Amino acid sequence: VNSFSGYLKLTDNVYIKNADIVEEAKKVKPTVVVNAANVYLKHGGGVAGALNKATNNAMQVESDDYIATNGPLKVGGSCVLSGHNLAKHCLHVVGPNVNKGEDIQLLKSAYENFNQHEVLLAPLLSAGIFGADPIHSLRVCVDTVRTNVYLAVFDKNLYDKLVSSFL
Ligand SMILES: O=C(O)C1(c2ccc(Cl)c(Br)c2)CC1
Repeated sequence: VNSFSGYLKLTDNVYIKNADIVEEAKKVKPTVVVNAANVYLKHGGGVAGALNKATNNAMQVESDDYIATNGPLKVGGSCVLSGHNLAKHCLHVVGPNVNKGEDIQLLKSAYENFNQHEVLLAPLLSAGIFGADPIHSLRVCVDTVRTNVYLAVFDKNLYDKLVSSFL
Protein backbone atom coordinates (compact mmCIF):
# COMPACT_ATOMS: atom_id res chain seq x y z
CA VAL A 1 0.00 0.00 0.00
CA ASN A 2 1.23 3.49 -0.93
CA SER A 3 -0.04 7.07 -0.65
CA PHE A 4 -0.86 7.75 -4.32
CA SER A 5 -4.54 8.67 -4.61
CA GLY A 6 -7.06 9.08 -7.43
CA TYR A 7 -5.13 7.14 -10.08
CA LEU A 8 -6.70 5.04 -12.81
CA LYS A 9 -5.05 1.61 -13.05
CA LEU A 10 -3.93 0.86 -16.61
CA THR A 11 -2.00 -2.38 -16.03
CA ASP A 12 -0.55 -4.47 -13.22
CA ASN A 13 2.13 -1.81 -12.63
CA VAL A 14 1.14 1.42 -14.46
CA TYR A 15 -1.25 4.03 -13.04
CA ILE A 16 -2.31 7.41 -14.46
CA LYS A 17 -3.88 10.64 -13.22
CA ASN A 18 -4.69 14.13 -14.49
CA ALA A 19 -2.42 16.09 -12.17
CA ASP A 20 0.30 18.72 -11.92
CA ILE A 21 3.41 16.67 -11.11
CA VAL A 22 4.71 19.56 -8.97
CA GLU A 23 1.58 19.59 -6.80
CA GLU A 24 1.49 15.80 -6.72
CA ALA A 25 5.12 15.60 -5.58
CA LYS A 26 4.56 18.21 -2.86
CA LYS A 27 1.59 16.19 -1.55
CA VAL A 28 2.98 12.64 -1.75
CA LYS A 29 6.71 13.30 -1.16
CA PRO A 30 7.49 10.16 -3.19
CA THR A 31 10.77 8.34 -2.92
CA VAL A 32 11.43 9.18 -6.59
CA VAL A 33 10.07 11.92 -8.84
CA VAL A 34 11.14 11.72 -12.48
CA ASN A 35 12.24 14.86 -14.29
CA ALA A 36 11.90 15.30 -18.06
CA ALA A 37 15.55 16.33 -18.33
CA ASN A 38 17.86 17.28 -21.18
CA VAL A 39 21.49 16.18 -21.44
CA TYR A 40 22.74 19.48 -19.98
CA LEU A 41 20.31 19.41 -17.03
CA LYS A 42 19.19 22.90 -18.07
CA HIS A 43 15.75 23.01 -16.49
CA GLY A 44 14.25 25.82 -18.51
CA GLY A 45 10.70 24.82 -19.34
CA GLY A 46 8.15 22.09 -19.51
CA VAL A 47 8.15 19.68 -16.59
CA ALA A 48 11.80 20.44 -15.78
CA GLY A 49 11.27 24.19 -15.61
CA ALA A 50 8.27 23.68 -13.32
CA LEU A 51 10.02 21.22 -10.98
CA ASN A 52 13.09 23.45 -10.75
CA LYS A 53 10.96 26.53 -10.03
CA ALA A 54 9.27 24.63 -7.19
CA THR A 55 12.73 24.00 -5.65
CA ASN A 56 13.54 27.74 -5.75
CA ASN A 57 16.32 26.94 -8.30
CA ALA A 58 18.11 24.53 -5.94
CA MET A 59 17.64 21.76 -8.51
CA GLN A 60 19.46 23.88 -11.11
CA VAL A 61 22.32 24.74 -8.73
CA GLU A 62 22.83 21.06 -7.90
CA SER A 63 22.55 20.13 -11.58
CA ASP A 64 25.18 22.66 -12.67
CA ASP A 65 27.65 21.13 -10.21
CA TYR A 66 26.76 17.64 -11.50
CA ILE A 67 27.47 18.65 -15.11
CA ALA A 68 30.68 20.48 -14.21
CA THR A 69 31.96 17.26 -12.63
CA ASN A 70 30.53 14.59 -14.93
CA GLY A 71 29.69 16.18 -18.27
CA PRO A 72 26.38 15.79 -20.10
CA LEU A 73 24.08 12.82 -19.88
CA LYS A 74 23.30 10.61 -22.87
CA VAL A 75 19.97 10.78 -24.66
CA GLY A 76 18.18 7.78 -23.16
CA GLY A 77 20.23 8.06 -19.96
CA SER A 78 19.62 9.31 -16.44
CA CYS A 79 21.14 10.35 -13.16
CA VAL A 80 19.85 10.34 -9.58
CA LEU A 81 20.04 13.67 -7.73
CA SER A 82 18.27 15.16 -4.74
CA GLY A 83 14.51 15.53 -4.76
CA HIS A 84 14.85 18.73 -2.69
CA ASN A 85 11.47 19.70 -1.19
CA LEU A 86 9.55 17.54 -3.70
CA ALA A 87 10.74 13.95 -3.14
CA LYS A 88 13.59 12.01 -1.59
CA HIS A 89 15.30 11.67 -4.99
CA CYS A 90 14.86 13.08 -8.47
CA LEU A 91 15.59 10.71 -11.35
CA HIS A 92 16.56 13.00 -14.24
CA VAL A 93 15.73 11.03 -17.40
CA VAL A 94 16.54 12.23 -20.92
CA GLY A 95 13.98 11.17 -23.48
CA PRO A 96 14.64 11.99 -27.13
CA ASN A 97 13.56 15.49 -28.16
CA VAL A 98 11.83 15.26 -31.54
CA ASN A 99 12.26 19.01 -31.98
CA LYS A 100 16.03 18.28 -32.05
CA GLY A 101 15.83 15.35 -34.48
CA GLU A 102 16.66 12.68 -31.89
CA ASP A 103 15.87 9.01 -32.51
CA ILE A 104 12.45 8.11 -31.09
CA GLN A 105 13.69 4.54 -30.60
CA LEU A 106 15.70 5.97 -27.70
CA LEU A 107 12.42 6.39 -25.82
CA LYS A 108 12.49 2.73 -24.75
CA SER A 109 16.03 3.12 -23.41
CA ALA A 110 14.88 6.21 -21.49
CA TYR A 111 12.02 4.31 -19.83
CA GLU A 112 14.36 1.42 -18.89
CA ASN A 113 15.88 3.75 -16.29
CA PHE A 114 12.61 3.54 -14.35
CA ASN A 115 13.20 -0.19 -13.69
CA GLN A 116 16.00 0.69 -11.25
CA HIS A 117 13.38 2.10 -8.83
CA GLU A 118 10.56 0.16 -7.23
CA VAL A 119 8.05 3.06 -7.26
CA LEU A 120 8.12 6.38 -9.16
CA LEU A 121 6.04 9.47 -9.82
CA ALA A 122 6.68 10.45 -13.43
CA PRO A 123 5.61 12.41 -16.50
CA LEU A 124 5.28 10.84 -19.92
CA LEU A 125 8.79 10.91 -21.38
CA SER A 126 9.35 12.91 -24.57
CA ALA A 127 5.82 14.39 -24.35
CA GLY A 128 5.02 18.09 -24.20
CA ILE A 129 7.80 20.32 -25.52
CA PHE A 130 9.93 17.25 -26.36
CA GLY A 131 7.60 16.78 -29.34
CA ALA A 132 6.72 13.07 -29.27
CA ASP A 133 3.21 11.65 -29.47
CA PRO A 134 2.08 11.12 -25.83
CA ILE A 135 -0.04 8.13 -26.87
CA HIS A 136 3.13 6.46 -28.15
CA SER A 137 5.01 7.44 -24.99
CA LEU A 138 2.35 5.79 -22.83
CA ARG A 139 2.54 2.62 -24.94
CA VAL A 140 6.33 2.45 -24.58
CA CYS A 141 6.01 3.08 -20.84
CA VAL A 142 3.56 0.22 -20.35
CA ASP A 143 5.64 -2.13 -22.51
CA THR A 144 8.99 -1.22 -20.87
CA VAL A 145 8.53 -0.28 -17.21
CA ARG A 146 8.03 -3.24 -14.88
CA THR A 147 8.24 -1.33 -11.59
CA ASN A 148 5.32 0.66 -10.18
CA VAL A 149 4.88 3.94 -12.05
CA TYR A 150 2.38 6.69 -11.26
CA LEU A 151 2.01 8.94 -14.31
CA ALA A 152 0.93 12.57 -13.91
CA VAL A 153 -0.57 14.18 -17.01
CA PHE A 154 -0.98 17.96 -16.67
CA ASP A 155 -3.41 18.50 -19.54
CA LYS A 156 -6.94 17.25 -18.80
CA ASN A 157 -7.85 17.02 -22.48
CA LEU A 158 -4.74 14.93 -23.10
CA TYR A 159 -5.40 12.74 -20.06
CA ASP A 160 -8.89 11.87 -21.33
CA LYS A 161 -7.51 11.05 -24.78
CA LEU A 162 -4.80 8.81 -23.29
CA VAL A 163 -7.35 6.88 -21.22
CA SER A 164 -9.96 6.60 -23.95
CA SER A 165 -7.43 5.36 -26.53
CA PHE A 166 -5.54 2.96 -24.25
CA LEU A 167 -5.40 -0.62 -25.50
O1 LIG B 1 1.69 16.07 -18.73
C1 LIG B 1 1.49 16.51 -19.87
O2 LIG B 1 0.57 17.28 -20.21
C2 LIG B 1 2.45 16.08 -20.97
C3 LIG B 1 3.90 16.55 -20.82
C4 LIG B 1 4.92 15.63 -20.56
C5 LIG B 1 6.24 16.05 -20.47
C6 LIG B 1 6.55 17.38 -20.64
CL1 LIG B 1 8.22 17.86 -20.53
C7 LIG B 1 5.55 18.30 -20.90
BR1 LIG B 1 5.95 20.14 -21.14
C8 LIG B 1 4.23 17.89 -20.99
C9 LIG B 1 2.19 14.72 -21.59
C10 LIG B 1 1.86 15.98 -22.36
